[PDB]
Amino acid sequence: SREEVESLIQEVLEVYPEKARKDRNKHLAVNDPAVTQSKKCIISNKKSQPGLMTIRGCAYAGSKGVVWGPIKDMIHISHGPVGCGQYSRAGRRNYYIGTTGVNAFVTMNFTSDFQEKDIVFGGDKKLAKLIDEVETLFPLNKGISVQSECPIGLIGDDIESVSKVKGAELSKTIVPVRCEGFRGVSQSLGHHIANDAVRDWVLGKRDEDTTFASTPYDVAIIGDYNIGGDAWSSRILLEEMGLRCVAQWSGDGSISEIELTPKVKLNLVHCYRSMNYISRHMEEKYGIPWMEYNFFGPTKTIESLRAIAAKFDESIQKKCEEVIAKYKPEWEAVVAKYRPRLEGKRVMLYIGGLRPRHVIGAYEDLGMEVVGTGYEFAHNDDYDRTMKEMGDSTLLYDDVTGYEFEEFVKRIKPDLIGSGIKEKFIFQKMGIPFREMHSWDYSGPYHGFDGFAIFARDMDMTLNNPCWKKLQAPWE
Amino acid sequence: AMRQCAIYGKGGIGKSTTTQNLVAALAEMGKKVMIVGCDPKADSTRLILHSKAQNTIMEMAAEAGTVEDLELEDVLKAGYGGVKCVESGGPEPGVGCAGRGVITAINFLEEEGAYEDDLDFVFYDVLGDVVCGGFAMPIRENKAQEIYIVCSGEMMAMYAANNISKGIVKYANSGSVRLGGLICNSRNTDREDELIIALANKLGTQMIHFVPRDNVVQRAEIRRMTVIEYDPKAKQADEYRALARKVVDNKLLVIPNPITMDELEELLMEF
Amino acid sequence: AMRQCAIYGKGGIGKSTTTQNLVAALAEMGKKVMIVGCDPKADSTRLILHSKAQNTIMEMAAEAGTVEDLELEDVLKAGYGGVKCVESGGPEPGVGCAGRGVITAINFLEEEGAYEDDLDFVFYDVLGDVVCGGFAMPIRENKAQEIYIVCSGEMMAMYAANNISKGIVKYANSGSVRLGGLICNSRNTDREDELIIALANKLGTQMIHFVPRDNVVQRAEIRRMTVIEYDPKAKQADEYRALARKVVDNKLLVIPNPITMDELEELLMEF
Amino acid sequence: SQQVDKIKASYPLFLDQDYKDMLAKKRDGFEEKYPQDKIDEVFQWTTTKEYQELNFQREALTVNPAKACQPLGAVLCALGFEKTMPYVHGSQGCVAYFRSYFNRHFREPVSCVSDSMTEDAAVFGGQQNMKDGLQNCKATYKPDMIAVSTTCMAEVIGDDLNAFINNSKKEGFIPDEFPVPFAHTPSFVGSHVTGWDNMFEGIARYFTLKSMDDKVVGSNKKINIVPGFETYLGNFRVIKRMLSEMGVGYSLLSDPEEVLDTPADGQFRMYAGGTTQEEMKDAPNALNTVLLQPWHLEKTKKFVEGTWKHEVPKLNIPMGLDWTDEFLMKVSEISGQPIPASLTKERGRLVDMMTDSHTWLHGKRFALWGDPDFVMGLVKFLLELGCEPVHILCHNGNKRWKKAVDAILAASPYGKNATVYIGKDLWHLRSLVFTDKPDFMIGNSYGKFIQRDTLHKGKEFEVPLIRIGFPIFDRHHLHRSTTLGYEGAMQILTTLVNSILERLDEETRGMQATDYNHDLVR
Ligand SMILES: Nc1ncnc2c1ncn2[C@@H]1O[C@H](COP(=O)(O)OP(=O)(O)OP(=O)(O)O)[C@@H](O)[C@H]1O
Ligand SMILES: Nc1ncnc2c1ncn2[C@@H]1O[C@H](COP(=O)(O)OP(=O)(O)OP(=O)(O)O)[C@@H](O)[C@H]1O
Ligand code: ICS
Ligand code: CLF
Ligand code: SF4
Ligand SMILES: [Fe+3]
Ligand SMILES: [Mg+2]
Ligand SMILES: [Mg+2]
Repeated sequence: SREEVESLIQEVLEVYPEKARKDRNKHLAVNDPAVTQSKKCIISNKKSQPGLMTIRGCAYAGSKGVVWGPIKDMIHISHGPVGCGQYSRAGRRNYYIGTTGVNAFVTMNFTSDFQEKDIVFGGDKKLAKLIDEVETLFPLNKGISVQSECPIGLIGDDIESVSKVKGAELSKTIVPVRCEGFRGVSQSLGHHIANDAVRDWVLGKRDEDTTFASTPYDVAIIGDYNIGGDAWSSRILLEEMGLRCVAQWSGDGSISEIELTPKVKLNLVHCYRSMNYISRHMEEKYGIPWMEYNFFGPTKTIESLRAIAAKFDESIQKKCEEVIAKYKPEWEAVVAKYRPRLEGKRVMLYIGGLRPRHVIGAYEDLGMEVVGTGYEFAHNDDYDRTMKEMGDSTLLYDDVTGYEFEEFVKRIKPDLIGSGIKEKFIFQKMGIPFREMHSWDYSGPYHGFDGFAIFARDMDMTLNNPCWKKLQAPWE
Repeated sequence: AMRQCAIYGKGGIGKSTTTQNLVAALAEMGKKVMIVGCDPKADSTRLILHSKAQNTIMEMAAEAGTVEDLELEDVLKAGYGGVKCVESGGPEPGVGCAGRGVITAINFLEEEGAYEDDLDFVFYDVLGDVVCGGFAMPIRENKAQEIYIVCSGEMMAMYAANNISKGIVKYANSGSVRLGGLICNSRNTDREDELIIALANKLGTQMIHFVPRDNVVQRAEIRRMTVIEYDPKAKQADEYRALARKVVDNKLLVIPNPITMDELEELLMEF
Repeated sequence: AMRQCAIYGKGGIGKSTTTQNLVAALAEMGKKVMIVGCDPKADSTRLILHSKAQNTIMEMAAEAGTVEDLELEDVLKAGYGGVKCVESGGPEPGVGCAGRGVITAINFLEEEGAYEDDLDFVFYDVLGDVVCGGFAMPIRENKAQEIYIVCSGEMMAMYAANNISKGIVKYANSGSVRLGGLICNSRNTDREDELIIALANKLGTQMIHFVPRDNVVQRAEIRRMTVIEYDPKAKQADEYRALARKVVDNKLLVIPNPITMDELEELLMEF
Repeated sequence: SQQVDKIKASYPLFLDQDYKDMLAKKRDGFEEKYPQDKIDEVFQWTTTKEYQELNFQREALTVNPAKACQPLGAVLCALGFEKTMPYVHGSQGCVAYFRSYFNRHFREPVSCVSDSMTEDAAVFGGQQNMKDGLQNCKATYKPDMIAVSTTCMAEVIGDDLNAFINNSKKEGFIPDEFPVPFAHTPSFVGSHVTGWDNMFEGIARYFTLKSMDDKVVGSNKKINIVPGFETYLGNFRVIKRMLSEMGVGYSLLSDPEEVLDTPADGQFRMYAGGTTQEEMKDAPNALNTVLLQPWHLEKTKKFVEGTWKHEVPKLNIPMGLDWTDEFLMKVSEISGQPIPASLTKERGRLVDMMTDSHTWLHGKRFALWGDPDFVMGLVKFLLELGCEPVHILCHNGNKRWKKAVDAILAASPYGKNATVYIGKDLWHLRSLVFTDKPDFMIGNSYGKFIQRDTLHKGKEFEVPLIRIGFPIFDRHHLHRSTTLGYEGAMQILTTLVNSILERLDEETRGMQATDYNHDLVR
């Protein structure tokens, strides 16, 4: 009931001091799908209250860890002290194909290893020497990206001058990114900075080149980062429809795909939150239209496939119909096997910018009801999008705190929680099944028809695991 | 066709006062000019605006949550003769980071385009003690192209100008920022003009002007006004107008040549 | 018995000059004193040491890898009268971060055992424009206990003093740091003394002394020699002795309270 | 296509033909990927010794380091005290990364907070940030103590933690008697172990510096134990067990055992166990303090000797046989209690195991890396086993540690082919294991890629990894292990011998080719 949810929110917020309670009262809402303007119900994109155990990251995570990191042919330098690159090394399963250490460098950690002399006296000369060493030790790289950390932004190093000079001298593309963590409030400004860097330094290099042959069925996936192979599972469907995909942004993506993107006919954007800026810039500068699509679950995938096919001629529409006809029995069998064991169970979600609303349709396809969802750093537009996908009288939390999420789970009592590693063991100790929704719990892919089966199997294996019937000792 | 000049020098040598009187003189003859004060204590626009407290970029950004939510109109303030005034702002002394303040303020002025296609001059009044890259913000690429150092015939200003030239030489080699001249504010000790000319020749630059120590400016600073706003028939007003004319008519831009402390010994043992 | 004092004010007022001559006078009286220079320009101990600079902590720490392997006697040298001199140093202007250098140098001095030499006075020479907490390190806990501000009869000097007091009140309520006095340098301006004592007795502080503008000081720094050494028989070189006597005897440690400029404006109608 | 009977995850679903053709088409059409022969010859060049010479000339580039930053160790130290909250003054991304790192290693909830300082806080300072953060943390999570560390952002700008905390107490945000110890943990100095040392020194200072007027050394008949940066719960367990078997009264300061080992019984516990504040205030009254990892507990040693007036023994880490004996004998001398027959019998069992396994352990070559104390303990234990350490790497080591390990190597005959490297990363170790092949590697999960590298050159050049150290990410429940004491030596011996035997079994599994040496009894 709506009144019950409101009373729960008030009881939860009763423990905070005055200013923190006033701030947090605006980040908790009860859903009403009839509302098209979520700013009248929820407030987003604001600084987190101090000392409340937020689960948000920094702009460095949004730039190096999200956007630039998956690009395999580049070498990414974590300019600054040692901690950031080490904590961000291989922690995200942005899958790629390549010979690591020779032509692919996604899982490797390049850093300047800042010391105190580099803070007091600077690090421009050290950065130039590092560029020389990178070139001499990894000759097969196709570019360098210098991701800034907090001290680099504080002490005012001129990484742009070093990038320009060494790019002129070595005939290589060096992209300086000012992704210092104290900038912004979360990873979203990291996304913005990374997209601006791509626009300024990489995108417009084949602007006066006509070597590429452009079929009238050229598409580019923007915002798919191949988490466990999701981008490949979407690309197989895209090509089966008859479409030629030139670029993948940025999971398993090369530099050449990025530079060939301005030649495509359609921009299929999966993660609007992280790539909407570059999509709009491409639409303004090159006139390439961009459309959003969802490949979570069979219903959403079929709808998205029909939507993409509607923008091409009749041959692509016929191939799309053939693709749905071919993949129908597989997902029907998946549903027949797994929906009976997952019918009626309730799911609470807390993920970052996109997945809290994208994976909902997959849950409804398995007879699952999402009783509460929320974002880490999404803006109000994402909330406008998600209010029409969530049911009536459902909790919505933005930048939830550990206490708030704990109390919400204690009162609501969902059958399953999908969130990150920073809350997995907390809820696993409360006897509640948990699924890692950032890393697919080291499983996947979940995109597409091939990934729907894995998604159903994983939800079954976690929700129905016998280990949840043994937490209470028989003598207690 | 918009020219960008930075005003550097030692602390207390008269950067802000001379800069504001110079831009007032420039507005007198009728070119639109902007002032950007990179001083955390926010005194670079006091005389033009006739106000003690204004809305700096950082306090307004703190009120508005983030710098991304700031509006140029809330921080851009006109003054005498259409001169536009903006203050970087910063913390009270002893806390935080002034240099990051200048960095963020200049980045904001560059992303939210503040250099409209109407300005003939943009001055950057920089802090006296540049101790980090943030205070070297005004003199990077796509930024101030001319640098003027304010000095005087004392060991203080000579040594400080030499160190400031040492700092500039790296940006001059990396970029295209040059020394356009040296302004000396007289302390009336002895043989000031000859010593300033000697140091300028040693570095490779010119003495832009000699502005004598006139108490009238102090009186003007009593009521938050420039000398131009005071009785314009005063001699110092004509001196500032002549300085503005010479600044408009400047051609010589060189890469400065820093000198060793022994050269300063030789120069000191010359008068 | 080890009194720790820090000299603040506006840039260009004459901190270093006043601190060095005062330390020389104190050493002449017979008090062992150590100067710590927190200015990257590295000139706070040039008159005592009769040289520009020997070895700064940050230069030596960078040349030797890290400050952990550095030794005390390597960076610190004794000058006239046993004045035990060390200097933080830092980068050339426009690059790096000098505040972190000051932080590291002070931490190094504390951990190595610099303040355990039965010293009587420890004097911190800090730059006028305190732009970060690194330059507020000398006024942290267990650091300098008395702060003396040097300012002349100037509008911005008296405004820089107020801003410094605004910075001080943060450190004065969380420790034992108190504003020990108000040293007044001169500009040979009319009725300077009375206005300065008006500020002193309207701020709750006391005016310690008023040092006249004598050309001998500028005639002694050319020979990198203190006025005490240049000529201990003039009208000056005894003004600094009087200032030293009144510094050893000062017992008024009063938390400052910033004043309003409008009311301060009334003092100009007095002079 | 997926079969509902046997669903395939990424491996091997991306090995089917259609996915292979899709990948090949994308590669040949849009990557402009280098020709394969170029890749093979570049990889071969990376495996040579000219590449090693170029690699070891690096001065500004660090590739795949083997260390972290100070606030991680500060958080680990703060987690070892009763109802204590690790507060980090700075950016929230740092706390997120620390929490994710420790969650992936320990597979346990890790509680840490930040004031989430932003750009305006960078410009203006974090005074209001810390006031609000301390009030919010105390109100919401109800800790008995808040231990404050710093990020590099706050350390560059000179944030005065002392003044900020005193102002927060004065203005009423927290009670005056609420303990808020702090430590400055710059990430551009040292590593995570340095942060642990600084946090412990800060807590000890806060609890003891101003109350050393009524403290007499040896009044409470106890020995303080400082474990340092430890990521094996079994180490705390074995230390406490051995001290209790001797009957020695002890106070294990910074005991994170319980908070990292909470049961799954239906409720979530933010705080569990931990060193109590009464144990910290009574620490100077102990007989003596023993540091288990002295090579990163330097500031702590200086403080203990200069303030608590405890003559800290010069003992290495109690690892292996000889150093465990020295630790037990020194504890017996300090406390006056004899070593019981149980520990003598355990030592006999360890010696029996070494006697049993010496045939398979003798002459094997190892390339190892990790923390200073742990690495030197491994070197000593391997020398006692007859093994030959050939590549010893410590990214966060110093010259003095290099000299100590060189002396240890020179004492033994099994250290004639041993080189010790300080300041080198895992790319240097990759070059070393390619140019001077050891039998095995000993390190954390980051070494797995090196193993992969070797397997790309050939099956005969493969260097298997043995996972001992921090962090271990691709194996479950290895943080339960023990490395200290006789139990730890037994565990390490079993792991090494079984790894050698497993490698031999893999090498001899070829029918009609190498199965003549596939012996049932080894
Ligand atoms: N020509 C002049 N005659 C008299 N006083 C002057 C003259 N020029 C400047 N001053 C005075 O010198 C003092 C310092 O000048 P100003 O405020 O311009 O210094 P600044 O170098 O810009 O400041 P800072 O280096 O501290 O940032 C003020 O009291 C000012 O009024
Ligand atoms: N009482 C005085 N009479 C005459 N000249 C003086 C007097 N005091 C100082 N001077 C001169 O003024 C200069 C003092 O500048 P000094 O470097 O000491 O100032 P400061 O306050 O340290 O400046 P900053 O903070 O910018 O480094 C010297 O050239 C010195 O000879
Ligand atoms: S990029 Fe974003 S937090 Fe859109 S920063 Fe984050 S691999 Fe999440 S909800 Mo981790 S806006 Fe991707 C995301 Fe979504 S790292 Fe992944 S799962 S779809
Ligand atoms: S918010 Fe983000 S992760 Fe934090 S530092 Fe800043 S860019 Fe980086 Fe880095 S080394 Fe350690 S983890 Fe920090 S204290 Fe600095
Ligand atoms: S020296 Fe400059 S960059 Fe460093 S803390 Fe101070 S203001 Fe910031
Ligand atoms: Fe667990
Ligand atoms: Mg000024
Ligand atoms: Mg000085």
